[PDB]
Amino acid sequence: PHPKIVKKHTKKFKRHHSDRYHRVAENWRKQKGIDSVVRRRFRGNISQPKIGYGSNKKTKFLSPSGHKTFLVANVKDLETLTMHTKTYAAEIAHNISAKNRVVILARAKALGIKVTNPKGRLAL
Amino acid sequence: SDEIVWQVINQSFCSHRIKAPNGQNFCRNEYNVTGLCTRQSCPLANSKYATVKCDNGKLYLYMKTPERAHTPAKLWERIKLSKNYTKALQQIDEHLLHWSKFFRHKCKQRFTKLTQVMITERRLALREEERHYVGVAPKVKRREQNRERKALVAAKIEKAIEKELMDRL
Amino acid sequence: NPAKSASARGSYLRVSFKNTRETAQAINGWELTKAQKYLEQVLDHQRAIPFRRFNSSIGRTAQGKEFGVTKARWPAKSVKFVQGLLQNAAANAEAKGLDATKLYVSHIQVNQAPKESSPSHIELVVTEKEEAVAKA
Amino acid sequence: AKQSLDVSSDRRKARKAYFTAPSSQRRVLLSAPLSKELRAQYGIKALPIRRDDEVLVVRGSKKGQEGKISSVYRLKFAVQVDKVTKEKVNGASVPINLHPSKLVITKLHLDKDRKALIQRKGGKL
Amino acid sequence: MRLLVSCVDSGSIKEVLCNIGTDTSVQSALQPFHVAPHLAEGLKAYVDRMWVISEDEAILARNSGVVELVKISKHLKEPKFDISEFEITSSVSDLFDDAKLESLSSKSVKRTKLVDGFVTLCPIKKSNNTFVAATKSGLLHIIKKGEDKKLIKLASLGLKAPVEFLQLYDLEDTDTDKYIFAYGGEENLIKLVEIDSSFQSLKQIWEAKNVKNDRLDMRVPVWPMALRFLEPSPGKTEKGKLNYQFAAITRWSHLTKYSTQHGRKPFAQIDLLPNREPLSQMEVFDAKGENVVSSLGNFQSETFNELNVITTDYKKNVFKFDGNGRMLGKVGRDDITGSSTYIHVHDGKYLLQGGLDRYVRIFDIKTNKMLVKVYVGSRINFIVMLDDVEIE
RNA sequence: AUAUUGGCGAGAGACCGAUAGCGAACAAGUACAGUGAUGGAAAGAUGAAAAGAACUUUGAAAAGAGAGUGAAAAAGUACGUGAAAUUGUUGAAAGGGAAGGGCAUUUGAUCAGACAUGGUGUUUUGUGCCCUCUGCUCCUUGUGGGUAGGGGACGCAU
RNA sequence: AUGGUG
RNA sequence: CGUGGAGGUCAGUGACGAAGCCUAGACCGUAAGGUCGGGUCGAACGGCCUCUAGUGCAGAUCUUGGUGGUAGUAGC
Repeated sequence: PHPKIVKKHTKKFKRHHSDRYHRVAENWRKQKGIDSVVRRRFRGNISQPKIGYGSNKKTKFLSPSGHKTFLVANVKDLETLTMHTKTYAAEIAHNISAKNRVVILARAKALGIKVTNPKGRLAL
Repeated sequence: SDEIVWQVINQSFCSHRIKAPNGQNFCRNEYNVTGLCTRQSCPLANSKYATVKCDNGKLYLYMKTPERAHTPAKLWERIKLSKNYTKALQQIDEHLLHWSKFFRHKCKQRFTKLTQVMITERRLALREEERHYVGVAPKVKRREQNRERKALVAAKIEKAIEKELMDRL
Repeated sequence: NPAKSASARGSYLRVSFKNTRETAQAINGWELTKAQKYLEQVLDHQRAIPFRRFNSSIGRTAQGKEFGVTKARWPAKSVKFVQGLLQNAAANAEAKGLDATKLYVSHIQVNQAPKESSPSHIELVVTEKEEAVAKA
Repeated sequence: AKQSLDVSSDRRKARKAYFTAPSSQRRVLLSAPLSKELRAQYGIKALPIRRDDEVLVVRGSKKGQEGKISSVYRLKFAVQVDKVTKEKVNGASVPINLHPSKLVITKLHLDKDRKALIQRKGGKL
Repeated sequence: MRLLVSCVDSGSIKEVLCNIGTDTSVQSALQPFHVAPHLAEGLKAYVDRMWVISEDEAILARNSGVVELVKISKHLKEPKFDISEFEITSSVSDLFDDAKLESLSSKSVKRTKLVDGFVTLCPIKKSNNTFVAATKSGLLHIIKKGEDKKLIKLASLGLKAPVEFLQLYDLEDTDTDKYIFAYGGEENLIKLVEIDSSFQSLKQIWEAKNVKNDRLDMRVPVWPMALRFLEPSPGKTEKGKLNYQFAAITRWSHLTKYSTQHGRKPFAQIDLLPNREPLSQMEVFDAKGENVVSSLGNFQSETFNELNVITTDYKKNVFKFDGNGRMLGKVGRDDITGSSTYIHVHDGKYLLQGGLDRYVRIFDIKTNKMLVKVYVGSRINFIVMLDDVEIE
């Protein structure tokens, strides 16, 4: 197995005053106003991003179920994962058709790789 | 000489390399052990190398050396390998002799994995005849929904019921 | 339920959005012919039609005692158009074969149009209320 | 490839020249393939279509239907084959247009300029 | 035309009468003259197989386990044409055994129980009254019709059961007297058995053995569905070995081309289709509508490359292949809606068709156009082309 | 030899793609305004094909409904895609003195939640790439591949 | 500033 | 990190639905951003290695367009 996966901070950072205005969006950006409250970090305001939140190099990039993620298109591509079924799990880039997915599926169970997003575009 | 061919492969691109979202970058070459193009697994800069690979038959150990380096059409030598996992492993660490530890350690593994793969695929060949996957194109959807809606709309569905009941009376 | 229902639509009317709005809202849920009765009674200066929204310059008036409001009005233009809508909705209804005794207005809507007037788009789906909707 | 300096490969040109082309030129842009028995028969391949002759439909929803052209419409780059018919629900019957490349010619209508035409390219008859 | 079609619903035999070009799908096209049920004995007794040596004489194989015999004559109708009346002169009854099958119904992958029925009915020889009638269960009823006008039972013989298909090798001549069958079935390799006109003696002269294990080091299944002989192979005729050539279809879509002189393995086993598509029946046609075949169907020529075959699935499709397997193409692709139960090349230039769809269809080989389509309103398992007729 | 934004034709672009590029991709020096010199806009896209909605119906009406055409009217000359602001309806939820944000749970709703279904053996039994005969073939000629036939009892199935 | 319309 | 175009390369993906837009779905990044699941849609588009720019928005009594409150108000 793996260590226990700890995010250190699980809440997406929002841009100051994002909600009070639409002409402002939700993608974090800095505050350069030297008067501003969010820049000088007054109590009770939003939390900047800062390096200390950087996660644990051991479990970094790990999806929760414990694997990592690797993004495949055709079967010839997932054959690179014959070795690592214990670390990487592979999922199927969105534009793949419903014709080839089912192929990546069957062959991806034979190899015994975990596909994070099966059930995409496939009924029974 | 080889270290250069590496460094060229480590700055310019290989035709084949992947760069997964985390920092590490696969090597999709058909012939390699471990599938990560790094100094010691990238078949293009080694000049001495050995892997295991399925033919659709059993698992041929492919080997190369420096001497056929210039004669690619035939460079990889090839060996078959037994159906005795035990005897196999003995064949593998047999042919590899003073080949360094890397290839015995790893080649053995690729054998183990592909064997297991075979066994699975053999199981799955025998299973669950039922409920195949199927896709449905989008306009198939749209068509079905609408035509259905109109189907119901066309049938006022009580007039049938009552008229059938006046019938039964 | 569409199977038992009738739809009338109107669009690109030239009215006031606000008046048409309310005068549409007032009848939501009413039985058909009691609705026509209403619009009739309200076009002749008997029982005016309450405005819960736009109350500026609206004189206090007694008859609004039915709805909980002292404010109402006798708009001419609106109840004409919605009146007709109820007409053709009744036509669509009858040629459908529906039942005017169950028939009430299940949905009514108005919403704005291009442009400076304030034209409108109206939608009403009457339906015949059925006794005994659902077991379970 | 393009060797001759004075031909031009621009997409936008050749589009323009294709949609401005005058009815003379819209004659020859309508060349349609003769069927195989004709390919050997008159010793040739494809010849500009005219009005009266008989043609067979290979591609398109019309497959297997064939007829003799009613009119040929050089403005809309079409040909209206007889008895290939839409019916607007009022029973009126509008000819389906068929672009000629997708047609094969069964029966010619041989005229003296079809004779000398078939002769200029080397067809024997 | 005049044709016969076995109606599975009532267990009867319809006769169909009409021109080339017929369709019932629309009021426009020309119409069938006549369709008739005859001798409808019920769902048990529906006709398993049918053979007509000469126009009046047609033998019934009847799923009740009963062989009957049919005298045919034309008579006035009710333009102009004639029809016939169908009444049974001779019979021999209860020819099946179910229980022996039922004991193996567990091993097979098929459905529930396994009915006994006739998997072959035909003449021997090609000038002879003899008939070799086969059962699922392995029982071989060999019955020559005596000149007494009556059918008589010559023998009942054993096989290694069940028996899915059986074939007589007539390509040599009528004379040599010593008859070769090839038969096969469930997990049952192809087997060459021989029989004397003493008709009590069958020795198994040859048996195939399966191809080597497949890609997965697993074992390819064994299910030969159908077998058609060729000539012996030219060249140096070799020590100890029968000279024959023949080719067989498996459920598993394997085309299998056997040459004895080579040995016991098939020298070509080639899957026609992706992933184990189940097939059925067979026909050997030729490109030009030509007649290349014996009267029981064995193709006549000594090289496979000259072979072309028609094979069906269990769904709709009907395919045309070469000896190599490269598909020539579908037939009735845009038409057939259902399992195509029966196909028989006729005169090399025609194609019989019929099945669960309930349209009897007739297609042309080289043009690949549907000539005739008739709605009998019944599942029909079998078809025979009677006299091609004029229409008055 | 040089000059060249005008003309008259050509060929091209690591150029711009409808607020860009000419001011103008469209009935642009057009409509327009000014007494006059002059100033000068906006505006591209149905579809494969008009098959641009027969026919019945309410209504004088503008429009609507039933009904069809098309692969799609969820493409109807307002026509590819259809965003936000802003508005209507239906439902949720709180509110009577405020909304919004931060840390944390609560309650409601709500959604996700494996074609996991084996492994290690032990035995019974067929088959064959196993055994034993008999070959054949290509070349990097080596502790190698590929392949056939007759038989018999290590992988596979049971 | 140049040259123009009133 | 992201945007427009270019030179390679994935024998990349794509009418079995590319882009785009919606999303009270999920995961990943500390963040810039990224990647998948539904939904609508119809024809092109993306990842790695490098080049080149008309390349990143909340503001400018910003420009152009669309909308509102003001309000069915003052009023005719």
